Amino acid sequence: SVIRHFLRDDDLSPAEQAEVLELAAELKKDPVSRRPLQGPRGVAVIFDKNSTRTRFSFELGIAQLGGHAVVVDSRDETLQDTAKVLSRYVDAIVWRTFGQERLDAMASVATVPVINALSDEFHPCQVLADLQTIAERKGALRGLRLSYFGDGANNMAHSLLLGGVTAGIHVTVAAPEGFLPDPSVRAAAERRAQDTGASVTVTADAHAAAAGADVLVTDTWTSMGQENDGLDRVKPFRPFQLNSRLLALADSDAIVLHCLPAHRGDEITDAVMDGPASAVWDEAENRLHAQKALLVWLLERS
Amino acid sequence: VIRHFLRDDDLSPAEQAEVLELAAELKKDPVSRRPLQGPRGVAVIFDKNSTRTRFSFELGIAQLGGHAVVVDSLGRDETLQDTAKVLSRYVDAIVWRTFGQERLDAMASVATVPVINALSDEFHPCQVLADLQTIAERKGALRGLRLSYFGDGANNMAHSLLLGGVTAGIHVTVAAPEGFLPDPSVRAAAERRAQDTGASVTVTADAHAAAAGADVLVTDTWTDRVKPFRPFQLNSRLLALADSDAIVLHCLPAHRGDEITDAVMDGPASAVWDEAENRLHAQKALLVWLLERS
Amino acid sequence: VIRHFLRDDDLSPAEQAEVLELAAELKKDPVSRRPLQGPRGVAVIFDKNSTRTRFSFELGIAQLGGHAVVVDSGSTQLGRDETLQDTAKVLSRYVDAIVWRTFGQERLDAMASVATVPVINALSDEFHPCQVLADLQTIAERKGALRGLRLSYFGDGANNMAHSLLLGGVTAGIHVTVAAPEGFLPDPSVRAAAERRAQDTGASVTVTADAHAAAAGADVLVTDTWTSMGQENDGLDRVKPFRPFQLNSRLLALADSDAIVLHCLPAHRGDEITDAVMDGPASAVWDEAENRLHAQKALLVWLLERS
Ligand SMILES: Cc1ccc(B(O)O)cc1[N+](=O)[O-]
Ligand SMILES: Cc1ccc(B(O)O)cc1[N+](=O)[O-]
Ligand SMILES: Cc1ccc(B(O)O)cc1[N+](=O)[O-]
Ligand SMILES: Cc1ccc(B(O)O)cc1[N+](=O)[O-]
Repeated sequence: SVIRHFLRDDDLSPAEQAEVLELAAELKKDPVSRRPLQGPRGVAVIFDKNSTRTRFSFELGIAQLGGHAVVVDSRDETLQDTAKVLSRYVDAIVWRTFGQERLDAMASVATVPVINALSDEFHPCQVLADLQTIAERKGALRGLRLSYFGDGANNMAHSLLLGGVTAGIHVTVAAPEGFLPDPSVRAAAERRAQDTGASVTVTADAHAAAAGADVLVTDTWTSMGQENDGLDRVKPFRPFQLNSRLLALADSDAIVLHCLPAHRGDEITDAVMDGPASAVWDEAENRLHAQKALLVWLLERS
Repeated sequence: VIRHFLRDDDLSPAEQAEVLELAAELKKDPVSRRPLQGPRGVAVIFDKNSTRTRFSFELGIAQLGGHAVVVDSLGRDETLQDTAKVLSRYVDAIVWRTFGQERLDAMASVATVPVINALSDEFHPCQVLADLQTIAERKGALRGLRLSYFGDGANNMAHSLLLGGVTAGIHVTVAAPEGFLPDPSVRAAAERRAQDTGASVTVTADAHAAAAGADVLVTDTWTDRVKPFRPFQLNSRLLALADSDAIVLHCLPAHRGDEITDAVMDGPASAVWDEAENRLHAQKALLVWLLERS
Repeated sequence: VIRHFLRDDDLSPAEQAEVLELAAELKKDPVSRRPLQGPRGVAVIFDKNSTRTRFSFELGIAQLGGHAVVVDSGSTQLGRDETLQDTAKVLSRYVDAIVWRTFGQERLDAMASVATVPVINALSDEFHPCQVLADLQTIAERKGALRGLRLSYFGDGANNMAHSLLLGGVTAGIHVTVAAPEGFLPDPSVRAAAERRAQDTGASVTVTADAHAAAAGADVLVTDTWTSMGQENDGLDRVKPFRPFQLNSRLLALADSDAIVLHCLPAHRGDEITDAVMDGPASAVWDEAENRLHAQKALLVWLLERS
């Protein structure tokens, strides 16, 4: 069998993503019913930069699959040497790293599945959790309208583009000039959207992006590695704040998503986070179920 | 109906008796209770690392069938209320080592799973449950025993021995020098609870009088900048004034030669090693009890 | 009678054979032995961190049904806030075995002298005995019977691997040669213990500065890093003396034609070992890395049942 990896959202076809999302709903209902790692078999969970929430969710999820997560947090060894030995110890490799080329290198030589837990360019597992949450609140994903606001070149904007159009969602990214999606990601999303009937829109007009939306999404304006980049990373993003005024422009039944943690008062307001349209708490919980589903699916296919 | 354990008197006398009985049952049959089978998660969070606390909780949770998710050294990148909401979706209880009591109260008022004070500046209520289990297995009934704590009367063990001790019906004496006495509000709460159980509260600077007739002698680390505590050293002369078959307690680590001597720590009155082991059983019992009530 | 494993010759030749057979059985059936079902605890304590040591022990302990409690070096070093004797006393109430990475051998001795559960040396300044059990399992897999094989170690002859290959190798009946420059020779006490154990097994001990002679006719060639982290500031040029002892293709071609190459990880490609040797058909480094899991599980199962 071909060893499958999940390094970016479009590594799953539309039909494969639907299978993983259906499995996430099944696992939420029956969380110890799938035990492919019974033994326990190991899963490596490796951090080039520590992420407590990522480690938390995978550590518990792997245990609930019957496995034992071995956490290695933040040189002496080539990536090829690491892939070779880990393939003897564990049944999958979950890795939080920086550049995408490193994930590609690991996945090219490892003989077990490699999962991008979180990287600079993509956050594929969080977007599976998002799609699971939208399906819970709204039903069918195909044809929904989703708008993301803020830094249009960060990992969530890229993954909402790719994962969203894979699900058949029309995705809009509202971002200031200078902060737009990577051209390669945008072109890949446009091509994938052709297969599903979705579309890709990029705009600097936050009000137009909010009008008619079914889902509004935002994220922190600045990652830790961007704090020293020299830019004023507040002034450009203020018009893109997800506040009550913006939300009132969307569909009456619109929901709001936000990868945690949120910086209340910056990209999102208290009234929105804590109001009836907020799905952020279900979204955070569903990271557990969606990651378990992804692991089960990759392991069975590999 | 979500019960928390932030300080010793969060359990009533009857509820404390239930937890202590459960701790004895779990010592006998350590994998017989599996409320966390799955595994279900328990968050174990440290604002300041404590290896011994982490060690005992991590193993005990595993023996309840659970998986402890340990977070070393909250409130860093998100509000405490946001943290409580999400944690309540991932785990069945929250074990937290933090400093001020206002942080514990804040987490407990929002979380919809039990919050346990693993160790704090003001109280050490899990360690006192382990002490009470140790006293009961060596002496039987707790009601009416005389317990004396020696040394720093302002620290968390003095407060918890006062509150947890009188909750069990024990007459508690704190022997301590002038600049290091119990917090007045803890003392008042312990005097109130002692009226319900027939116990009493005494605070004195006279170590000889506190040791005379004691059934349980307890001390703890003092931290010469420790001159005022040396008259309260738990040494062979003090122990010789106690009731026959008295026992000596000290939560670890102990600084031998400071607050306690080798002859007392390694002698026949010492229950320090059983006491350390019973932290495992008592914390498991607390978790089992809170989980079934919540 | 509580058994410990602080150094390779803590097992007799017959006992070592039992552990190695158990390691082969556990490789075939990795969750069939559950002496720690419960879970029972095992303490895994690091005075200095070693990721690969923790990785392998943590997973192996879970596969025995247990739960590893890992205590890293950030925690106050054992001996500082508390005597080793007090620590052993309390750990004995919490866990069924103590796995400890520490420095001087006297600390291990003090711990095992009072603990009432088995104490295992995970890695120390003087010995690396669990790694050599993994090596012996790997050699047996590739070669069959260990008795009478010729094994040569190259590089720093006074580090923990050289000492454990001497003691563990002669316990298995292997003729062990250490090839090292003057000033980097095995500890005399270890060499004398190996020489004594060797006359029980038909083995032999050789120490030489001649790398070519040590490679000629060898069945197994082994090396390790020339410097550990604690030696980087010892004042010595730790490259120039070891260059003649590099495991490269020319050295390997002197050995027996079916010789195998071992190196515990990490390895520094280009220094003590070359890419061609690491990645060629004689290399057993990857199987060796994997067998750390099985050999450590076997050692724990054996010590727990014997105690
Ligand atoms: C357990 C383990 C894990 C990774 C590596 B390696 O070097 O990436 C090595 C080991 N090992 O050899 O014990
Ligand atoms: C697993 C976990 C734990 C805590 C938080 B939070 O924001 O305190 C978030 C997550 N999460 O959404 O992955
Ligand atoms: C020991 C080690 C070293 C490096 C890496 B890595 O991914 O750069 C991983 C490990 N590991 O997973 O054990
Ligand atoms: C769990 C544990 C482990 C070790 C020690 B000790 O003092 O080395 C103490 C405890 N304890 O008292 O909880």
